[PDB]
Amino acid sequence: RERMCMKIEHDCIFEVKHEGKVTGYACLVGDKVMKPAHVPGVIDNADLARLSYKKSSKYDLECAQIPVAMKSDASKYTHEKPEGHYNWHYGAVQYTGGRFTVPTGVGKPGDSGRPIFDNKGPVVAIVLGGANEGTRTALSVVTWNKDMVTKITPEGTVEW
Amino acid sequence: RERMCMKIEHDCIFEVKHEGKVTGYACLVGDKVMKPAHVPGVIDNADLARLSYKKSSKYDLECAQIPVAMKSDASKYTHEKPEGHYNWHYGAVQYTGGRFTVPTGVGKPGDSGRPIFDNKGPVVAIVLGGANEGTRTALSVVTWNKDMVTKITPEGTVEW
Amino acid sequence: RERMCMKIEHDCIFEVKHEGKVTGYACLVGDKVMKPAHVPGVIDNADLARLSYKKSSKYDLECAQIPVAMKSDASKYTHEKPEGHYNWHYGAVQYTGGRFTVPTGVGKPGDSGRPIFDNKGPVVAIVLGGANEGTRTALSVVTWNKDMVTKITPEGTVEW
Repeated sequence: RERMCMKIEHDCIFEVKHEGKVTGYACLVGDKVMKPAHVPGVIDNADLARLSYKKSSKYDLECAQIPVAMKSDASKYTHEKPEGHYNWHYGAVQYTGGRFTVPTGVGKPGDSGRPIFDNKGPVVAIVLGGANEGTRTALSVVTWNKDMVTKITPEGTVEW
Repeated sequence: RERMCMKIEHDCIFEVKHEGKVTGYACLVGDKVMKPAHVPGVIDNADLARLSYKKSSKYDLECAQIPVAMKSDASKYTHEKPEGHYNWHYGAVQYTGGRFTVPTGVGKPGDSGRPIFDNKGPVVAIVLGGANEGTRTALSVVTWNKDMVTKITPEGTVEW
Repeated sequence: RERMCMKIEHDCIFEVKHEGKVTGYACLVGDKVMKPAHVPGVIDNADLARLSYKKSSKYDLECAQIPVAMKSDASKYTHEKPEGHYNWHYGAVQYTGGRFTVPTGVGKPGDSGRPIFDNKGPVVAIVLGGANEGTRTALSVVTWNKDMVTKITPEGTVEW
């Protein structure tokens, strides 16, 4: 379950810096580069911080377009999502009923920006923060239609 | 052929930066530090960018004088040059008739600033850009007399 | 490397005294006796301090002519100097490019007047003081043409 995943984040993860102290993460998906605008900071690369950004606080997301040099270094993606096992940086996640789950407390504050996958390779979606549960946690993810983006935010959460 | 060369560039090569993106290279020869002024940028060191520079666009070169701290870290050099085999960062180069040669396409744009040697150790000269040939390439080098510097530029070249 | 050198300075070295305290050295070369006039003092011999002296502070040197008694006790000398290994009182010195070198700090203040040799026997030249380097030191020597004497003094030195 880890033998397919591990190569990907080495290709596709930058993170953010503010005052020489990492806090968030950043991804590069498809054609547009991604940042969850909740955390303050600057990306840890020389040039592409010089870029245009389009912000709406209604979703708390942020994109820009990748310049043509490292454009061929992003993952694949789709919208087809039957229920079943899926995977991430700290194990395997289950999903059904419009509800994502993983057991208790294996995520921390200071950890936004973690993409989540399938088995057969494309990237799926992207996490925000957590919510108390008793046993198996609630998530906070933004995702896609065939055509549109959408937030879902269940009750009783904390914004990481 | 590489067992004598490899230690040298680790001692004697800095390169240039502009917007956190390397493009050229820089050498330190004898008493005066060298830069081919074709490429824009700043050297990748703290202090010696604070230096005086003397520019003539007639040659497209640039020098300054090395401050006394790391003055004993430059190579040796001479002007005596019979025809025969010589060497560089990507192999062995042949020279005769005032004409330098190496086979096809093993050099790229974004590669100015590569010094070239002899067998017995001193540095010889310094490259600028390329020219199409069919099989074995033409070069673009500036070099030395007993007393003077000189450019040679054969027909049908591209300034790297 | 020391098996040829050692007999020579016993034949050819007097030193200077001032207030019963040695500070410099003195040589006897060819036809004219030599003293670097930087240091004050008197030579440590009875008679030849009674001699004529010709001084120019432009070079900071001093000569006189040897009286005929111990005239046959001076070394040999020449001006032919290809680059290569040479030798002195504290080891072996390297020379090229008009630049003499030896590694760090094996010379002190209070040490002017040390002649330097070849392999095959004649004396070559004569030292003045030092200069900081990082690793392998800079020298301060006066030397000869076919016909003329000449000083060379690189930047950032201290007169021993």
